[PDB]
Amino acid sequence: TLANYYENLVKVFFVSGDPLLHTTAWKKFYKLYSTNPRATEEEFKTYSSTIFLSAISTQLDEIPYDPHLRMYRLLNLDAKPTRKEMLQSIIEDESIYGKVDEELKELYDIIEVNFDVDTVKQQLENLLVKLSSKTYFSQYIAPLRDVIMRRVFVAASQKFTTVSQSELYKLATLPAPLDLSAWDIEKSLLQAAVEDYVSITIDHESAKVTFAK
Repeated sequence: TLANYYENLVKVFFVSGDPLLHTTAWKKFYKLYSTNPRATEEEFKTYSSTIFLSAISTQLDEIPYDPHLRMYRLLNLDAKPTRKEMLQSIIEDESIYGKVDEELKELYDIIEVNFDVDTVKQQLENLLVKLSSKTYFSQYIAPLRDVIMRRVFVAASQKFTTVSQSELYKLATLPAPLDLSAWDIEKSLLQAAVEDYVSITIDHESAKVTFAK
């Protein structure tokens, strides 16, 4: 079966940390499932919502040889996939996007098209309560929380020079199950630092953070 081989591929790519190949293999499985006539409409909604959520919660494109080449080949990509393009390919594919739960579309709008650090918590607040009722949701909690805080941090890198950790972390503390403690928030920030999305200065005795250039 080509289905099981793709299924297996989505698992592999999920544990590898190559999320773009994960949602890609998902799409390759979905086309198959759509050809198939054992189609329940609910599997469609679950799979489509799963796929789209995978794309939303995908890490922002680091700009980096390429060791994904045989995987690109295996999956019939001809170039390195892009987060923005994956999301776009899903949005413009009505076979998928017509089955996507509207909570994920609301979510997409909030973090991709109308992001504001000064409004995110209030907007995400009850939405995440709804999303926490979804069965496809829990396993993307970690990468989704990671991408929004990343959004929060670069937006912060441009708003602040020197700011208290209290105001910074309170600002980066997302609602509902995307909540992280202060030490995790400081680590997530140090992570964004080493990925060169940000240049900082951290555990100053003054309990402050200093965003650089």
